[PDB]
Amino acid sequence: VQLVESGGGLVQPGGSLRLSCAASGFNIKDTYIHWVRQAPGKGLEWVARIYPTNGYTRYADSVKGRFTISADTSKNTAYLQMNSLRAEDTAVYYCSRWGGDGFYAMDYWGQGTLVTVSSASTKGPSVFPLAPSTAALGCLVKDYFPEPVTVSWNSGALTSGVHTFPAVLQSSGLYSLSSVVTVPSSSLGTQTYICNVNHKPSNTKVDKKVEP
Amino acid sequence: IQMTQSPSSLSASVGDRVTITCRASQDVNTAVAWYQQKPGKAPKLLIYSASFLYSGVPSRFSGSRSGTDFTLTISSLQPEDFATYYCQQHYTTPPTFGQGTKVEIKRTVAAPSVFIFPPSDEQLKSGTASVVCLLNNFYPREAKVQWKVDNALQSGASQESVTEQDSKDSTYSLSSTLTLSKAAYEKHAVYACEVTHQGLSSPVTKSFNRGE
Repeated sequence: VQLVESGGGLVQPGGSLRLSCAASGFNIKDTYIHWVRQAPGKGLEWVARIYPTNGYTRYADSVKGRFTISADTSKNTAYLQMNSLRAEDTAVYYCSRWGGDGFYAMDYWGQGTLVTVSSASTKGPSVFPLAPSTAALGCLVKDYFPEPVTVSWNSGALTSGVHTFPAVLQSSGLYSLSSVVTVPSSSLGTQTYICNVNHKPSNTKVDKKVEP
Repeated sequence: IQMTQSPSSLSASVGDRVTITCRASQDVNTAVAWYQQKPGKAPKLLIYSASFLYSGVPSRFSGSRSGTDFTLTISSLQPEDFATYYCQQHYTTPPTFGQGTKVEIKRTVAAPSVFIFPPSDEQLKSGTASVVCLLNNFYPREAKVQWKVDNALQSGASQESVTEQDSKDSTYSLSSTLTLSKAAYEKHAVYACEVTHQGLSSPVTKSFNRGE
């Protein structure tokens, strides 16, 4: 059993956006399909549900009128059409099902998709070295939008001792983070340390060598 | 129907017995589920219909009911149970969630390793200067990081970020980033971060002289 979502991303305030929830290993005709969302740093909020056999729907008050949940049994897929989007709608959106006609609650969930409602343009990060002089070194991943970015070290060959910090929103409205690692002092100047920064929303790829 | 979950967070050691409770604002029969959510992942079903262990969930998890009060029990807390736990009722539509319980692993006190990083020459070129202070692998989570510029305490030019608890050693890491203009950075000489933590007998200061 799988629930695989798609369709999120960055959308303008007042805009529209449509999420899909594709089911495999079971027939959505047999169950209820739910959408549940989680704003950054908050808890879980139920959004809507549908019984695909007859198309019956229920909605949370905060999305009543603006959102439409729907389903296509011949595609084994459910949808969330989001309209009049607000900053309050920024969240990770999950799809789920009532397993066992509810008795099993939400036993399977999609992987989630991030929806960001903002008028700000995309912007890739600048990557600056945190130079060393046991040593610590790292990369400052500054001024990007929107989330997320991923960081690796030496293309995944350096994993132990790495701390990639959660992004913080700066007063400018752009995100920033650092990723650091502790290495042997004796390794500096001969061992080579590169952070691999990836920002898919802006199609930005940066490999930054950090030297002492 | 509301679900009041307590406590909001708790700290317990590996092998401890953990109790999380949830009170329904009215009768919900046994239509109650418990979920686990780990950082970056979708929620995961643990208990359905108040007391039934979901397939694949370790037997240290159990649930029970007493009227409107529902209880999740972990008999022997493990390092991998670092998560937020959520109770949920589906007796009526809409289904509602409790506000969550952050569970962290208790461990012995560990002092942070402290490092300070000056702004890179590349970033100074663009006209901004970021100074980063790193606190590595400490416990507990609480720490006080103060910035001093020419021995003068700073206010409102720095932001903090903390990693999730480490899977192996159960420690935290923390970054503090002081952001200045290039012009303001070039007007001062000594940049220091001062760290107060339970694991330190007295505050630790790391500093550098600009340009040296």
